Amino acid sequence: SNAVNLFGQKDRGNHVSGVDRGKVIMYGLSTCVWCKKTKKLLTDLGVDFDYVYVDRLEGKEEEEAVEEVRRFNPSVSFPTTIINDEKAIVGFKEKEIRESLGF
Amino acid sequence: SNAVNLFGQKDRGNHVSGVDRGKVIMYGLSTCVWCKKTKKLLTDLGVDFDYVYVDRLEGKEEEEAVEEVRRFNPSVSFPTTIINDEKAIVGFKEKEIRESLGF
Amino acid sequence: SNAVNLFGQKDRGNHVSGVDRGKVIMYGLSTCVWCKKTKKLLTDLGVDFDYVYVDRLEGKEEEEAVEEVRRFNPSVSFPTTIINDEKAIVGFKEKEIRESLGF
Amino acid sequence: SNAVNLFGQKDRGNHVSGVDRGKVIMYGLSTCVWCKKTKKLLTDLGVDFDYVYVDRLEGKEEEEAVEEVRRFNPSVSFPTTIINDEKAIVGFKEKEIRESLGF
Repeated sequence: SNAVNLFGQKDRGNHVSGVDRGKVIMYGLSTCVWCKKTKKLLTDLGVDFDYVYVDRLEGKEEEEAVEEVRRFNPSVSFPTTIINDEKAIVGFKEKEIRESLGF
Repeated sequence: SNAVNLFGQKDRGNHVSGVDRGKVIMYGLSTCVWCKKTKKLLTDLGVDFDYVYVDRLEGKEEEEAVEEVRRFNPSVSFPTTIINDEKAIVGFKEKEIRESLGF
Repeated sequence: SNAVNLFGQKDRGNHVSGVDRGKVIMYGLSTCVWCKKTKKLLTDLGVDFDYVYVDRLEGKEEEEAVEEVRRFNPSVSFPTTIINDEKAIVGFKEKEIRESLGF
Repeated sequence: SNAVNLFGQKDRGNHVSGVDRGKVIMYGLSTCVWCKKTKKLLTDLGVDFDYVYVDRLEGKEEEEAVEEVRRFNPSVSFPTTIINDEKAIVGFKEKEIRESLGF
């Protein structure tokens, strides 16, 4: 599924038709090559995951997304992929992502 | 406004928090006197609403907004204020706006 | 005076050799034409003012700047010029800025 | 990392909070094994420091960093760890790093 902002731009997606590996969420930017490469890895692993484009959010939603990223990644950098509310992976780290997800 | 967001995007509109009387979206243009007057009235009525400056959207998104307006307003003029994508007010028509919002 | 971030980029200036009009601070982005035009207006009025480029800040400083902007301007848009901790002006609004500053 | 900040900038370095033993800046390069080893040691020593990847800076800023390194290290190699722009350690030299930081 996906959601748009007020301006019609996609700001979130939730892929929930593959393999359940619990809560997996990638915070990214809509203009971020490495974020797109991380999304492609998650897609190619077949895992359920959500993604958020923080630069497409507004108001309290944008505030809340940044605070979530900062909690797990004080740099507030992208992508930040949070796995099972426990493990945060900053950047496109291919081996680390696949291993953390059980591959 | 000529202000930009954190991410450098021009002012495309906004959400004004208030009393939920439906999903209310004012489609307008960034310079348009009747749009400004309609936005101020909605603001003065305290209703939850969004306003969108169609001229500031990216092309594809502008089309989606146009089409949405066209459903209620075959001439495609601004402002057009749409409630729950079910009913609409064309122009600065204060008594129609109040009645359609349930005041 | 001015300050740089860790990467050597100017992130703040304080002009304090002209006319004291109290605390005047412009929050802007380093890449923002209207922010630069606002800075030029403040310079041309001869008033003491500070400016901050929020996109050049890091860590807690960036967090604190955004929170200050949000307090006065929930949109978190730029420029936001805060005059005497009381009056916030969003965007390049030439007449409003000069009048608020006593011209 | 390949992560970018909110504003889309590549990882140019960072501030690691710790015990203030002076203004400590490690000038390094984004790929450099000895730089990584030196950053990990500083991290393990719990000292407040910054690290900067000179190769990721804009040109003028890269020059300022180079010159700063050149003052302590006429060959201009990385890492060079500078304390209060007064003394420096060239390379991954653990005992020199500890002694120069006052441990």
